[PDB]
Amino acid sequence: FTLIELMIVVAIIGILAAIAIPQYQNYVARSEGASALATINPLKTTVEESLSRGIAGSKIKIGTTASTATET
Amino acid sequence: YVGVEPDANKLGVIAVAIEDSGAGDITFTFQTGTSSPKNATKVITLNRTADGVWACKSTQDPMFTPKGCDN
Repeated sequence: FTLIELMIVVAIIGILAAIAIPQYQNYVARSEGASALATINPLKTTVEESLSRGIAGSKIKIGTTASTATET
Repeated sequence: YVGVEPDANKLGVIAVAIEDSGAGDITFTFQTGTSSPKNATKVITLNRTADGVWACKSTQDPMFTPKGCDN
C-alpha cells in the first residue's frame, strides 16, 4: 500500500460525495394531494346517487356496514 | 309473438305464460354466468289478474328492487 494509492481513494471518495440532492418533499406532497383527491372523488357518485334515489342526506354515512334500502 | 328471443337480454330469459282467462305473468329470471351474483337466480314478475290489473313483484333484495315493483 502506497500513500498515493490512499490519497487517490480519498480524492475519489470526496468526488463521489458532493452529489447535489434536489428537493423531494414537493413530489411527496403533490402525490399525497393526488391520492387524497382520488380517494374522495368516487364518494361524489355515492352521495349523488343516494340523493337521487331519495335516501336522506343524514343517512349517507361512511363505513363498511352493509347499506340497506334506507341507509347508504 | 312479442318479437324478441327469450334470451334477447343476456342477463336472463323472458317467459310469457298467459292463461285463456286473461290471467298470467311475465317473468325475467336472471341466469347464473351472465348476471351479477347479487341478482343471480332472481325473478321479476309482472303478474296480471283475470280482471286486468297489472302488478310487479320482484324477489331481489329491497335495495336492488326497481321502483314500482313490490318486494
